[PDB]
Amino acid sequence: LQLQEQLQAETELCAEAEELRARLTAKKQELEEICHDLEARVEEEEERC
Amino acid sequence: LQLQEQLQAETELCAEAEELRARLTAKKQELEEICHDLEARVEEEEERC
Repeated sequence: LQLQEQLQAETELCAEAEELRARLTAKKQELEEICHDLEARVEEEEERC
Repeated sequence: LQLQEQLQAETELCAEAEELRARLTAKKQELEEICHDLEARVEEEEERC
């Protein structure tokens, strides 16, 4: 019962970490999309310049 | 005994997820630093305009 109770809290960490890790991928991709989108602005700004 | 081996695996499995999730912050920071640094480049480019 103690191992099951501790495993429940530990299992929730994996489910939470996995669900949170996937969320960080979107956040990283969102920030990565900003630099990628900003890269076009530099080229667009340089092209406009 | 199976729970002990499984509990240790969960702590190690969740550790990789937590480490991988925490590693995303460093990886996201790398891309986040690009967009942040690109802001100065986009701003310096717009400033040149």
